[PDB]
Amino acid sequence: ADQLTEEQIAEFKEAFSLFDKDGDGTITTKELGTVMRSLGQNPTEAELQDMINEVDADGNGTIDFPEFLTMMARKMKDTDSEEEIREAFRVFDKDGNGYISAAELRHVMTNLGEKLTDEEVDEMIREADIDGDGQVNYEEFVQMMTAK
Ligand SMILES: NCCCCCCNS(=O)(=O)c1cccc2c(Cl)cccc12
Ligand SMILES: NCCCCCCNS(=O)(=O)c1cccc2c(Cl)cccc12
Ligand SMILES: [Ca+2]
Ligand SMILES: [Ca+2]
Ligand SMILES: [Ca+2]
Ligand SMILES: [Ca+2]
Repeated sequence: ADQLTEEQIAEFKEAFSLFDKDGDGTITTKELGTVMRSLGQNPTEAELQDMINEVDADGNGTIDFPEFLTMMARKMKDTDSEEEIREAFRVFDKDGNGYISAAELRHVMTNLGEKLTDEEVDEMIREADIDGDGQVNYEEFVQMMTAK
């Protein structure tokens, strides 16, 4: 069905090196500490150890390369891809940001051959903006069009 590409593994390899900040090869609680404090978090060495227990299937207090890739190579996120929401995002995203804005929608309805006033477009993006609000993304379009 789908063909995996070495590109994915390279992605997990870039994040791995970004975490280890001491040339070690293994991610400890100290290195990870600076990994969460340099991004946007201020937890502690104790709570951190707890977040490491789930990323440790041996009992060593650290993570290796086969555990970091086997954990993030499975799921990590959710990006449904169907022939329906695929063409839709391809026609609503002509700038590149990869997001549908109330403005673009206005220029898309007039091109197809219809006539919607700014009031109709803004109200539309609002009914589909359940988690974005102000902007829409892939997931939103997949959960706004399909619904029992
Ligand atoms: N979670 C968003 C902020 C960080 C983004 C980069 C890291 N992304 S992550 O949160 O998936 C992640 C990466 C590497 C080690 C982790 C350990 Cl030891 C525990 C929990 C998550 C970990
Ligand atoms: N290959 C299948 C393509 C299916 C396209 C369906 C388009 N369905 S739609 O015209 O109702 C529509 C288009 C673009 C954005 C929308 C937002 Cl943000 C909210 C509500 C409706 C939206
Ligand atoms: Ca190290
Ligand atoms: Ca381990
Ligand atoms: Ca766009
Ligand atoms: Ca939204």
